[PDB]
Amino acid sequence: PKGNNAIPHVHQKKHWNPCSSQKGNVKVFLNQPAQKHRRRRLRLLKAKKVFPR
Amino acid sequence: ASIKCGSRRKARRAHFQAPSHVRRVLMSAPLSKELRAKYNVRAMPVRKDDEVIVKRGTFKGREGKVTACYRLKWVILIDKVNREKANGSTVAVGIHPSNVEITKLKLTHHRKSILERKDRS
Amino acid sequence: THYSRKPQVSSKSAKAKVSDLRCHYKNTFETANVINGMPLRKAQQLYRQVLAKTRCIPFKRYNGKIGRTAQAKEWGQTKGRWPRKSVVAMMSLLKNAEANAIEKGLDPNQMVIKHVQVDQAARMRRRTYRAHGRITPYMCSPCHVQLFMSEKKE
Amino acid sequence: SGMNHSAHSWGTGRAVARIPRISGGGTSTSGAGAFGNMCRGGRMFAPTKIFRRWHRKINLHQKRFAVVSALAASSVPSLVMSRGHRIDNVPEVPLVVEDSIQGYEKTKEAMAFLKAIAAIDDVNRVNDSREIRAGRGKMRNRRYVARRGPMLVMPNNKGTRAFRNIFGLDLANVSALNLLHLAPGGHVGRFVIWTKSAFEQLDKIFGTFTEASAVKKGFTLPAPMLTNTDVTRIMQSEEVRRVLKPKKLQAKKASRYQTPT
RNA sequence: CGUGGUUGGUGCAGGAGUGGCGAAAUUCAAGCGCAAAGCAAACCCGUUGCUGAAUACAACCCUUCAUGUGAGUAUUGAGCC
RNA sequence: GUUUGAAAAGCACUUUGGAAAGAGAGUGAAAUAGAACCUGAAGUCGUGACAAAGACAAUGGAAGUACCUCCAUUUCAACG
RNA sequence: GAAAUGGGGUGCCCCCACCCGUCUUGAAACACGGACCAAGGAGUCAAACAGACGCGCAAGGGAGGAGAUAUGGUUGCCAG
RNA sequence: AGAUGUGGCCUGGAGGUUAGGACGAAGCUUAUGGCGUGAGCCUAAGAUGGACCGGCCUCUAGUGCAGAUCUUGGUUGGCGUAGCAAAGAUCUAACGGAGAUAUACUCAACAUGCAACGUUGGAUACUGGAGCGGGGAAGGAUUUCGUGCCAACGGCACUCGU
RNA sequence: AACGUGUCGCGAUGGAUGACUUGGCUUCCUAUUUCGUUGAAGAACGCAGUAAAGUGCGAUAAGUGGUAUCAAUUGCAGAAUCAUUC
Ligand SMILES: NC[C@@H]1O[C@H](O[C@H]2[C@@H](O)[C@H](O[C@@H]3[C@@H](O)[C@H](N)C[C@H](N)[C@H]3O[C@H]3O[C@H](CO)[C@@H](O)[C@H](O)[C@H]3N)O[C@@H]2CO)[C@H](N)[C@@H](O)[C@@H]1O
Ligand SMILES: [Mg+2]
Ligand SMILES: [Mg+2]
Ligand SMILES: [Mg+2]
Ligand SMILES: [Mg+2]
Ligand SMILES: [Mg+2]
Ligand SMILES: [Mg+2]
Ligand SMILES: [Mg+2]
Ligand SMILES: [Mg+2]
Repeated sequence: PKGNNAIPHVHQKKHWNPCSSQKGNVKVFLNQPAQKHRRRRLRLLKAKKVFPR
Repeated sequence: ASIKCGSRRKARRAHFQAPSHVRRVLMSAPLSKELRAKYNVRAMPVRKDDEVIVKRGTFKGREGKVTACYRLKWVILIDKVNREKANGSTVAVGIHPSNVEITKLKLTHHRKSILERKDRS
Repeated sequence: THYSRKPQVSSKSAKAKVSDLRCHYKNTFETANVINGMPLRKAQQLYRQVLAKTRCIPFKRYNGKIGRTAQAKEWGQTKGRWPRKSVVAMMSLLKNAEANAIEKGLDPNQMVIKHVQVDQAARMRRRTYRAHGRITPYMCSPCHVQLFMSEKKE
Repeated sequence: SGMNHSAHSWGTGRAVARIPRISGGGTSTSGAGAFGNMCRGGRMFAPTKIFRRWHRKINLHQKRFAVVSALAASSVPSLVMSRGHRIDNVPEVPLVVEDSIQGYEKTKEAMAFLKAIAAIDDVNRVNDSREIRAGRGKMRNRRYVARRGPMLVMPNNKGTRAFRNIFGLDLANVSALNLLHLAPGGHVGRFVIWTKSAFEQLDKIFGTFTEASAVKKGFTLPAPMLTNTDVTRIMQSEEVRRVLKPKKLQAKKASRYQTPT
């Protein structure tokens, strides 16, 4: 029985998750701390490359 | 060799799927303390025709000369360490080179070049 | 690893055993259970008489709509048969058990057959072809027989 | 996985259940059921996804008030002792040593420090408990388990080299204190060794009640809900026992002889 | 007057990358079924003290003659890195 | 999964059988670890020893009894 | 070297007792599913709101993305 | 039907703590009792096993089976049962073969070794030249041939064999 | 009686469970990281003293050359030297 719930509008009808038939359309941030580290490692490798400007 | 790492499944793969130049370093024996103290080297890869004494197993306290380093079976073959089959014919029994220390080295001028390389002095 | 029972005096008892006989289990069951109290020579006499069809093997457990015969009144039955392939494979085993008595030093004329046990071996797979395109099994069902026999004299 | 077959249901009219079954013939898997949580070689119920919630986010003040609470309980010697640590010979809790140990360069000299500050009874608790882990996890790069011994808090990142090799002693930096190590297991009261100048900058890091911290902007220590946490001394004080009800003479008890009823 | 190693040709020097190579200390001392085990109840006494309920077990019971403990990465005691 | 075992030491030899095998010996700590050989379940089956039992299909509940019990607990003397 | 209370095992007596699961007003059903066993086998994860309760701060609350340096470290711990 | 509570039980893993194990861990076994209302837990004995693992507090999930004409493996009653009935048919002696002519006495033989195999000879039949004749295509691809050989196959048999 | 039934001890059939795991799956990173008419990917047939499949290689065919390593390979055979290169 539906009650006093908000009218949902959840917008997930366009084959977004990878199931056995769908490649998916999905973007996950599991490499967020490793690209965080990569950009800093590559800014310290670049600050050496330009030195002393 | 650097077989031991963080991953057991990868470490235990690089041990049992090791080439025979890796299996030579892995199949090493300690030196006797009158011989460790001379060359200042603690352990040594086992060759054929160098003399050893066995330290673990039922054959502990047995001397003899290494007649085969059977690297595919991970074992060593001493002539004096053997038993007989049902026929009465004798067969050499394998020992791992952990259970064994070297009492005389078989020296060539490629083996005398490993001792100068592992010399701790 | 196979004998269910051991003899009382093992120095007066000869063993025999079949690995996988490839007779029928349900016929070597009754061929062999009938000699479980007999002497060696009275058990051998029975088998030469089942071959001559003068005495029969009583089928008491795996009988199930076999024909009833006039010779099963010896055993208090009504139905029995003459399974000649299970008979002559039990004669090869009684001859093994008495050869194993002679090399122990025993008289085979004094051996009472203690302990007959027949058990089912692993079955063997073939195939029969039924109607309408069906294929359905055609198994073999062989057996394991074991016996010792203990000497009872004087 | 479990779905890479071309299986279809045989429908109805054969005496077989209505599930998808492997197409083809000539093999032992042909005709076998597929595509369900109960078929073998089929797919699991609700197959797991990488977009599960793995990481959690905790409020910044509520992470600070949990690091402070586990750090307050290391000063209590009753809670450090009821958590496993063998602090029976330790001089004081909170133990504080000088900064000469941040220049040791041999592990044999760091081991004589723990023998002298009597924190070697908790390193020798961790060495004994080294065993092989029970279960599946030792196939999964988790072979050995030990206990958590003493934490050693340094003022900064240096001077660790004599202490890195001791099995059992944990190192820490006071500018970055982890709650995973100050209360491991969820249980407060880690034994901590606290060098001199890591202990003299612990008011700049966390502040006081009336004075904020320099490191953590705007963070004063949270106010105590009770000024005096000893609520049984209130229950037994002479000005609370003054206003209590007088304990009246109660009724005489029963007997082995029953009652008339 | 300077400059260009991204003008072409000739040369040469360091580095990185790559590949080989490269460390410490017990097979320490107890012997075998049974103490190669324990107790001394936070710590400390203790680098010390006294301690054997397997005079074991081996299948209905007792007796007679037999068999039976693989390898110490365990235990305990010293010493190390 | 080939994972027998620490190591093939993978059962020499004897005599029954045409052989498969069997009965002994032997190796090994273990062979009821003997070769797709660690563990060896349930279901099902054989065998030895027993308990019985009419036809109420069986199972089941309650309450006693008869016989059994490599089970537990308690008691052995001016004491339970 | 046994006695005594139990527990367990197998029968027996008198008594009581319809086959389980399911849909259904109603199943012991002449209503479906059901020979045995092992091993698998079905309310999960994410997203948006809501309410209950736990916790922090409160006219304020809290990020997120990203920087920064302990770490310009480390096989690893440390994707914290 | 349904809701809820449970310092309520159980399983895999993770963080902590506290302990077990070659003087025998997990697993398995049960006329092994104990105790819990119960889910269950624990002890004992294995004449079982042979190296790992328990308890408590938290965290986590591919976490509890009796049935879905449930999935996969195995087993079972039916059951030594239905059957192995078209295409006429085999008999004999000698050889071969382990396949016999196989017997505890005081027994002459029958009444206590039956059945079944191959080869050559002989007898008897059959196919009946739109052939169980002799060659080819398609299809097959060593089934051809000699020699050994009988585990499994040739739904009976085999000493024979595609 | 015989069949049958039940209970225990021992055997069989069966291949679960536990322990083990050179495998999968998932995530993250590092590059002078991206094939072919100079014949690629794929397909076929061969190659060992012994060799079916697989692996490796191509009539130089389970490999030739060079560097590093420093005494094997091994199921059984075969093999100058038993080792600063050769
Ligand atoms: N006999 C009754 C049945 O026993 C069965 O279990 C029995 C067996 O599984 C079990 O096995 C015995 C064991 O007791 C005994 N102590 C040692 C023996 N190795 C085991 O026997 C086992 O091994 C032998 C060969 O080794 C096999 O032939 C046999 O099939 C197998 N059960 O003994 C159990 C009885 O104590 C069932 N669990 C049960 O359904 C039923 O009660
Ligand atoms: Mg698909
Ligand atoms: Mg799958
Ligand atoms: Mg390190
Ligand atoms: Mg209703
Ligand atoms: Mg599930
Ligand atoms: Mg007929
Ligand atoms: Mg005619
Ligand atoms: Mg046939």
